[PDB]
Amino acid sequence: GSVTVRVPGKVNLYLAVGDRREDGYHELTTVFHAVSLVDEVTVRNADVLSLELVGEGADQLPTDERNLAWQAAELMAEHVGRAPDVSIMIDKSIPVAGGMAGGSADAAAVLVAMNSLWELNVPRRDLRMLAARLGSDVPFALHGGTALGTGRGEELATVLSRNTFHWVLAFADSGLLTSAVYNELDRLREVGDPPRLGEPGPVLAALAAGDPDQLAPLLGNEMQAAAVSLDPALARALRAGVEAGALAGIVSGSGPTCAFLCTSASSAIDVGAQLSGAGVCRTVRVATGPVPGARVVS
Ligand SMILES: Nc1ncnc2c1ncn2[C@@H]1O[C@H](COP(=O)(O)OP(=O)(O)O)[C@@H](O)[C@H]1O
Repeated sequence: GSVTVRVPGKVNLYLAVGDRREDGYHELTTVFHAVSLVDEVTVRNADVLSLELVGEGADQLPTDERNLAWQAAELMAEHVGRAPDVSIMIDKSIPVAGGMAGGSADAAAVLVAMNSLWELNVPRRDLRMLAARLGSDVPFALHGGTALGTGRGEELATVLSRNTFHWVLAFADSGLLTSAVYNELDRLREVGDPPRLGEPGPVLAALAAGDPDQLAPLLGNEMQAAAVSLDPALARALRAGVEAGALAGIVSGSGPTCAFLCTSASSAIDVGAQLSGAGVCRTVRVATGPVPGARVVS
């Protein structure tokens, strides 16, 4: 028998980055938002641990220990004292090297799929502890929906929305090195005052009300000035999406991926068509959010 689990990629609707300290850590507060670009991960009992990926960028990815999904299987098996005697087949649609944390998504899917394949139901709290050891975006991939996160090792606070939101997401081909982005954020903070965000209250309120008009100008990312300084083309890409009809655009996380909020599914399609036509991006996709975290779909 087989289990398959669907797990979404994410965007950051809000990201505050604390001042650097030692050894060079920045505390983060973030509103993670899972969207309907998803991987499907299928796990079977097998003689030995194995991993295969298929889908658009599947060719780029390690299929051994370097793959987070491979570590997830190891950790999950070890937690219940078992050998990771499973084979894992990942059907990938979350854009690879996209900033949407697809590898973290797959890791969380493997935890859930093994839980179910082995008929164990280790408790959610144990799966979240394993997520935390795996890496900083695995917990949100298990959690999904929308959640406010407040540092690592801290829980995620669930945030419910009255309505679905409609997104156009735009991808460069090269990303940006997250270390480059932090260094430049530190620099911009030594030499000036780049955008500083208020606290996430207003963002959460707009989110709870299901109201894209209220949410749009509250979207924000303290990493965005650094990313646009390293990658001046992002600024034009952001203007272009809004010119095409989006309510707002921001860079998601460390960038360079750009998230544009639209009023509706129709409008997102129009915006996407125009941005795709304007060649400011390598790839343009539409998506909705929030969607659920890792869950069995077989
Ligand atoms: N501590 C870490 N250092 C570097 N990469 C990490 C770490 N933890 C998780 N990851 C990343 O999670 C990624 C998921 O990949 P993918 O979503 O395709 O692109 P993105 O990582 O830009 O969101 C893996 O490629 C891996 O690089």
